[PDB]
Amino acid sequence: QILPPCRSIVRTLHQHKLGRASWPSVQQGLQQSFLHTLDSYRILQKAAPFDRRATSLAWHPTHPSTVAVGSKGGDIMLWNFGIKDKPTFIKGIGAGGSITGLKFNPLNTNQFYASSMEGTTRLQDFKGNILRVFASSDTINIWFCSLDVSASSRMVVTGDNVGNVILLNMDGKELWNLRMHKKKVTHVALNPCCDWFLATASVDQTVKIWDLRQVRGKASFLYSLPHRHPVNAACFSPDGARLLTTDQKSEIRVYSASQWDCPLGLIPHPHRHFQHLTPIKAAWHPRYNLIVVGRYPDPNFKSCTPYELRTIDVFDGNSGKMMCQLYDPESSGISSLNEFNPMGDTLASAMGYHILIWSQEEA
Amino acid sequence: MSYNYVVTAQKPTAVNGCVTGHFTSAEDLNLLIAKNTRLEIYVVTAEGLRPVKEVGMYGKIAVMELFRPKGESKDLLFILTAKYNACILEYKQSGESIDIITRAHGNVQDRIGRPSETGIIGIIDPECRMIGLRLYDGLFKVIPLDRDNKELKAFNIRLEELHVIDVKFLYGCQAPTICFVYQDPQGRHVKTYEVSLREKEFNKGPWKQENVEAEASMVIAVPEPFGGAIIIGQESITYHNGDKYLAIAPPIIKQSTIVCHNRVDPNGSRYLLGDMEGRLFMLLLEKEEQMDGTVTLKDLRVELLGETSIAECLTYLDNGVVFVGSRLGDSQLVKLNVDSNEQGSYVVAMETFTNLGPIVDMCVVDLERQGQGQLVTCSGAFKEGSLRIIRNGKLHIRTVPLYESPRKICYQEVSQCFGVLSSRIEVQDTSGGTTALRPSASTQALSSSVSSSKLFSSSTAPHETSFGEEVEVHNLLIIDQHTFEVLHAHQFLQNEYALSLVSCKLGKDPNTYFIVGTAMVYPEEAEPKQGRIVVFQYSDGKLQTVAEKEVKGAVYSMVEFNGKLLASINSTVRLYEWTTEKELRTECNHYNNIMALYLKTKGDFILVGDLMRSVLLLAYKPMEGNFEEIARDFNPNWMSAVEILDDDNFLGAENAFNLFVCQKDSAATTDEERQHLQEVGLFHLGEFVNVFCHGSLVMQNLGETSTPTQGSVLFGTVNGMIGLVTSLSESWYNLLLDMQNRLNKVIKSVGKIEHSFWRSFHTERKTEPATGFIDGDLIESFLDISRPKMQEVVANLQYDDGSGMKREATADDLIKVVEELTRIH
Repeated sequence: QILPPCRSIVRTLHQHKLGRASWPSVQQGLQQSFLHTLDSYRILQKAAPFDRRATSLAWHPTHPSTVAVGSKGGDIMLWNFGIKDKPTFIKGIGAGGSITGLKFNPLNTNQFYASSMEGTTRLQDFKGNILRVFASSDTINIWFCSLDVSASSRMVVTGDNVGNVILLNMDGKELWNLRMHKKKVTHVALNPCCDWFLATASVDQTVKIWDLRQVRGKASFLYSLPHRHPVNAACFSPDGARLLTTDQKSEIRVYSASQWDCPLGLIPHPHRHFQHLTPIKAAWHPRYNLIVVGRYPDPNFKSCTPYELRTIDVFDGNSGKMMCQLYDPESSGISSLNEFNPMGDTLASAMGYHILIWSQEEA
Repeated sequence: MSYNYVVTAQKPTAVNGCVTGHFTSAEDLNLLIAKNTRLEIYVVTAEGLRPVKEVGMYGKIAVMELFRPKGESKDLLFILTAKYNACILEYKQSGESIDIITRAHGNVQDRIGRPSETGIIGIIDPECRMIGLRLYDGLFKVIPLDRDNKELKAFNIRLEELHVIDVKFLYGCQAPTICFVYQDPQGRHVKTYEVSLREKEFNKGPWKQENVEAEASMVIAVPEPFGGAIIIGQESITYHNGDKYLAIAPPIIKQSTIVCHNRVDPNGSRYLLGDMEGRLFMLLLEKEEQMDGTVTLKDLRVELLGETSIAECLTYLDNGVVFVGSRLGDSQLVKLNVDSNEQGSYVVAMETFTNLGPIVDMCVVDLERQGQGQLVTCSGAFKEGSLRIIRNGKLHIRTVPLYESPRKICYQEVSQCFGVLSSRIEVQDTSGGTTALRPSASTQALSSSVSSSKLFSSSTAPHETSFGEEVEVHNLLIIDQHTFEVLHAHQFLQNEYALSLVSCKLGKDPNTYFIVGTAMVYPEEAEPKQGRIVVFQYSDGKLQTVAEKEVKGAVYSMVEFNGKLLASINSTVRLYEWTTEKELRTECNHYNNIMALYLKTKGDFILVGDLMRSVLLLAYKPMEGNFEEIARDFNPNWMSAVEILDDDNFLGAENAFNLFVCQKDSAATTDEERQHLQEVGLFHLGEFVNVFCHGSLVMQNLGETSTPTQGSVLFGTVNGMIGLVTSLSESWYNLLLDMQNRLNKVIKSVGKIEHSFWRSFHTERKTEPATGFIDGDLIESFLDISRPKMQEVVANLQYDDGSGMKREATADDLIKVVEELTRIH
């Protein structure tokens, strides 16, 4: 809540009206105002429970309040706010078809791509009707773990529990399925700014940057960053220059454009691994250099702050140090996930059997 | 369905950069001046400047430096744009035809990178071996200057130092060498690197790093015989060269930051330094001889020469004459005399060049004649601050010096005066409060008033103040519309900033009031928590406070709304009624904002511009007495200005110098879909719009109709450019875009920049081609190409003259069309 220097709010706004001050300096002081009001998100708005634990999350891009969410048994929900029309639901097998990756269809917002334990990378309607499968294991005990899609490139990609990665187009056209890592692929994501270099994360304590179009030669990769422990996720910026990374033990790493190999600053943090808990995935603000993560306290962690509680913290990217913290009794579980709107006005969080809404105060 | 037309009414007037050299011929001394998109070329004469050539570029000129590779008979020019278009240009004259030839061009943008805080820096080695660019933190881009590098191919070098303040190439080095100031947790430091082309990497520099002043801010590369580097800070100036170290801390420079420098003598023996108060100093380098024939720096001295306009840039020309390029005030030519005048100044102004920028507010008034609008702008900053009165017939401009910063303007016809909000800087006195640095409008009024409300500050806590704190003092000025005399000044409270201003009638009350919205500003607050709306009546030469309303925030914006007053206060929009007892009473509030900075209205509809929640459409409901949220633009945009084009079309401008237009989603089948505004128009303007306002300067031809465009919205910008936005029919839009594509095939772009790329909507989040906007400047450019080129432009073009069937277009048809379009401004 309490912060480093700032002042001169309308001065800065006016000095931008003068051309005196630079937009980054401007943008810096408005990051602060979000941090200020984010200390006034302290009242929680909404909850929405259902059956088996959550495993993924995704916003409607155009819409702030509409969100898609999935279960530990492959059960999707599509919840919007200010509607009161009892949101959509699709059920699944319930036991062994756990959804693990989920991103909207950029073309048809009432469609969506889904990655499950069944081994069926699919595109499906909120009314249940499957439009198309995209890939398959064609053999049990083999399924998909990671998934993402592009639209400027119109490119689909998914990971596996073995370490080989698959890349599709919006209409099939499979030219991929080489191997990239030796163990399960935790997370995967593409650049929004450029279109044709990939990153990928796996259990192998390594994250790998690829150039999907140039490389076809079985680890004829571009870069590869080692890590002390396995990694849950690694997410580019919206800016694309600042690649973020989360370990499994306790760390966050900040890999920028400039010489991907070496890092910038280490944000140690407890978000510890566990079997029945959903894996933790930090995330970016779409429009600031902020980072938001959920805390999983561990007595073994060398805590800088002496009070250790499960909560959501708010970091600055290019600095390294925290800026705000979100706590709420009657929410004393652990949020594995957290996902601001692309809007950036609102925040959703996913706890086991509980989804949470974190908007501002009603003055 | 929204088609718009954008045109320049006044080109940008602020000067962003200026350099001299021998560009037009080896024998000529040229002056080149950058005004955003414009490059002006002059020849320097004994009396002044002879204009030789003026070009527009499809880009904001960001870097401009002359250089001369071997085998060139005169200097070449490197330009880099804000969109990272790099080019090498050559001046070519033959007869009366002057052309700028593009020797090399290419885009040096990276796929990723965060733009640096101190912006793009570009430097060229004195021997023209290479260009160096500081585009992003942590990276140094090198463009080798090989004859074959017509595509300007480049490579990056890692920089360990992430926060570079300034950098230059050094003179007298057998290998290219940079010297730069950077910031880290340990403070500020100065360091050097050699640049290895073989390795495409830095090598160890010839001399070790030094710590510099905490606010060390500029690097000067000193030529031979001195060599080395000068580092300019806020309190000190130091010179470094190998084992040589010399620092001075002249108290004279501490009062105001030096922000620009220029070499006076080719050998580096003298430099000018200019500060934020317009003071001009000479910096003198004393030589010491050595037995081996080398020269070392013996001493440094600073001497106050006098005062200029606050300089963005300075260029010594010749014969004691200086060009002072200003972005905050008028540019100047001044003469430097060896001996001072009665007041102790060596500076005498020779010539002044109008600068309208920054244009912070404006209004249109028919001051003299019906239907003949004139623009009255709030222009300038600090001692250059002024009003500017602009009228056609190209334009006549009257300047009203205020000697302080104007912020807002309104016109009050019934009192035949303007109200203007202004602020001035004062500093602590010897024993009391604060004192002004010069006389100004707020201290020279015919009569003056002060506030006396004691409700402005609650639970005030005394805070220790360090010596020399400057303070902003805000005032409402009442200014005669004819004489522009300062009729009255009302001083606001301590720490109170006046942000918004309206002149209006309210309710059933026949009086007209000046209404001001303020904020109480404290340094430790992330956002203001306190403010007032104050209603004044102007009569008998003075302002009387009629009413006040306390709010817990900054009153960013106010607009008269159906005889009530709508105001924005931090994240709220509030509607006040004016009571019979002359008070403001809240009728209704809207809360779903981050920070409501900008308001405009039409009828019962309200367009709200947010800090970051770009545009919102509200409706006031007269049978419900409240607001209804109609729709929002769900695309994020950091707004700088907004305007209502009509009930269905909403104009926005954002911080990345783009315009967009929003419309209701016509293909919406649900309330939820109806709530999404669609950005149906997009345009990279390349200017920062401070104000939109309805009106026109061109004489209105009553019953003119069956014209190409409908409506007229003027806008003013930071650079002092004034533009116009108007609406188009579908057929006119289609005609002009076909014309655009054909024109784009014919017009030679300086630096071979594509118009579509330049005008393509571009932010750090997204880049998209322009839509729904015609570039009127480009349209007008049809009139300046040769006739065979005009005939080429209109070749195989189907055209409907007046009302009828389409036929082949002739040059005269499009000449007529374009001539009609040029007269709308």
